[PDB]
Amino acid sequence: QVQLQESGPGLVKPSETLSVTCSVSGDSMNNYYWTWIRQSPGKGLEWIGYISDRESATYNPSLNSRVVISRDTSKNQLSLKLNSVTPADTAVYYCATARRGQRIYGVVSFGEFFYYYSMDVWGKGTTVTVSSAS
Amino acid sequence: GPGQAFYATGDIIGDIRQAHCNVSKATWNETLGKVVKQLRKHFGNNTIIRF
Amino acid sequence: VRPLSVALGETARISCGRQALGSRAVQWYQHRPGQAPILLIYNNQDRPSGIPERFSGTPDINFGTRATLTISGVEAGDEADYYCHMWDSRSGFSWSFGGATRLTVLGQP
Amino acid sequence: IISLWDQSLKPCVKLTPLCVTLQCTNVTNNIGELKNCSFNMTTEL
Amino acid sequence: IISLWDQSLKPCVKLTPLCVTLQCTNVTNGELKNCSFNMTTEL
Ligand SMILES: *[C@@H]1O[C@H](CO)[C@@H](O[C@@H]2O[C@H](CO)[C@@H](O[C@@H]3O[C@H](CO)[C@@H](O)[C@H](O[C@H]4O[C@H](CO)[C@@H](O)[C@H](O)[C@@H]4O)[C@@H]3O)[C@H](O)[C@H]2NC(C)=O)[C@H](O)[C@H]1NC(C)=O
Ligand SMILES: *[C@@H]1O[C@H](CO)[C@@H](O[C@@H]2O[C@H](CO)[C@@H](O)[C@H](O)[C@H]2NC(C)=O)[C@H](O)[C@H]1NC(C)=O
Ligand SMILES: *[C@@H]1O[C@H](CO)[C@@H](O[C@@H]2O[C@H](CO)[C@@H](O)[C@H](O)[C@H]2NC(C)=O)[C@H](O)[C@H]1NC(C)=O
Ligand SMILES: *[C@@H]1O[C@H](CO)[C@@H](O[C@@H]2O[C@H](CO)[C@@H](O)[C@H](O)[C@H]2NC(C)=O)[C@H](O)[C@H]1NC(C)=O
Ligand SMILES: *[C@@H]1O[C@H](CO)[C@@H](O[C@@H]2O[C@H](CO)[C@@H](O)[C@H](O)[C@H]2NC(C)=O)[C@H](O)[C@H]1NC(C)=O
Ligand SMILES: *[C@@H]1O[C@H](CO)[C@@H](O)[C@H](O)[C@H]1NC(C)=O
Ligand SMILES: *[C@@H]1O[C@H](CO)[C@@H](O)[C@H](O)[C@H]1NC(C)=O
Ligand SMILES: *[C@@H]1O[C@H](CO)[C@@H](O)[C@H](O)[C@H]1NC(C)=O
Repeated sequence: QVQLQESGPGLVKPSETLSVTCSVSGDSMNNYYWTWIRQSPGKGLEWIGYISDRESATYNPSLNSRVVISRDTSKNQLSLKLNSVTPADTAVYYCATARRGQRIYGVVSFGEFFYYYSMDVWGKGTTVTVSSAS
Repeated sequence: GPGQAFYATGDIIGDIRQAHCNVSKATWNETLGKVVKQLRKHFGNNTIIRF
Repeated sequence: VRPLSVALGETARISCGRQALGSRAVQWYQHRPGQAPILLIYNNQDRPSGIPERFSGTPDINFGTRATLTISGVEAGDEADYYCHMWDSRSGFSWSFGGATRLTVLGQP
Repeated sequence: IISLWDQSLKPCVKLTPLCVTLQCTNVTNNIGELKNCSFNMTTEL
Repeated sequence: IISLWDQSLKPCVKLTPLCVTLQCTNVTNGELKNCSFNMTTEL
């Protein structure tokens, strides 16, 4: 059971940093890849980006890269930091795996292929409110 | 123009790819062996030849 | 969003919005309202284990048919979100997951 | 062969109006050899 | 006859500039249309 526990403050004010973790258990952390996936009420699922073994966090052009994602191997958790929380950040934040799928339509010599990202196991998510309420 | 039309290129349907020529490596190697043999016979008897 | 009304039984066809510009590799998801979603069909033919046979993928013939999801004998468990995440080569990296469509089964005893 | 090729090319369509300012872009959405060129051309009229 | 017609049509005047938007109205009175249009002069 790879259960992706996530815990956040739950209360946040505009223009500050949000912190939600992604605890991994039941399976190792070097075998596969994990990412972050969110969802806003009234909108479809939104994706914070993806982090792979090389740790070069490929961020979201649709989120201005105003988000900070990382991971820690000691505590065995995936790290997501949301600095400068926008008032639109009232959303649920899941946690996702990342299968480095290979989709080749030509030859491999000429780079006539591309990688498609497959997701298999997802988390449960927590909802946060960004306002003066606390 | 009047009574004038040029055939342009339309959208390339499917993935954008490139023309490619496939030569069996074995056939090419064996034919290169035959040519290099005659080349060595033409130029001396047996000499270093780099294609 | 596209609310689809489908009678119980028989067959249902779910086609998504984005056109298959070039060869496509679609991903279909099941976002039940409230709980965590799952994946149904990937690589346009490969359906992962733990999925009922009532959902069949759409093989690619390099053209023609779009990214269609087939429902064979809908039941009470299919009231959820269908997501067409298509990796068309022409559109480059499919960073976006696309929109959302909802099926709301009618004629349900 | 030169004469035959030239003769078979004489009656076909001449492309002197193709010389024009080509406002041209790329076709590869992500990471040339395929240039989407938009330009002006004289129609029938 | 085809070849004769072709060869004699060659040296005479080509009318490629006649293709233009003919602003044409009904002649004073169909079968006859009074058209005013544009033409390139010597210059
Ligand atoms: C000459 O060049 C090389 C010499 O080794 C080699 O190229 C092959 O070209 C074909 C295309 O003509 C490639 O075909 C693809 O291979 C992948 C492999 O996973 C398939 O997935 C592709 O499937 C197609 O059809 C699917 C269903 O509609 C689509 O979803 C998909 O996008 C594709 O359109 C497709 O078959 C092939 O990979 C290469 N390389 C090899 C090793 O075969 C070939 O010998 C020659 N190529 C020619 C004659 O085009
Ligand atoms: C090259 O550019 C043209 C013009 O943008 C593309 O054709 C148009 O595409 C739009 C959609 O993006 C259509 O609404 C138009 O009807 C198309 N034609 C015209 C006359 O504008 C064309 O697809 C591009 N080619 C490639 C391969 O990128
Ligand atoms: C084709 O002809 C049109 C005629 O209008 C050109 O349009 C103008 O282009 C300039 C830039 O070159 C713009 O500043 C104008 O506003 C355009 N006018 C209109 C009404 O669109 C167009 O540029 C020409 N294209 C080419 C390739 O030369
Ligand atoms: C076709 O139209 C032309 C232009 O209106 C006519 O010629 C002109 O007729 C006016 C009188 O209506 C004269 O004052 C002009 O001098 C004429 N020529 C020019 C250069 O305008 C012409 O007669 C019309 N043909 C018919 C048969 O209707
Ligand atoms: C020949 O070319 C002239 C170029 O100006 C055309 O003149 C214009 O015609 C439109 C109607 O088609 C008028 O609204 C403009 O005011 C005209 N401009 C001027 C400066 O006169 C003329 O129409 C063309 N010939 C024909 C018969 O269409
Ligand atoms: C060329 O194509 C034919 C089939 O048309 C095939 O039998 C042959 O092996 C091909 N040759 C190479 C070198 O791929
Ligand atoms: C696109 O056009 C630019 C010039 O505007 C050119 O330098 C470039 O090579 C073209 N192709 C790509 C892949 O960017
Ligand atoms: C005017 O011209 C048109 C051209 O089609 C013709 O049909 C019509 O009979 C003419 N006269 C009138 C009175 O409209």
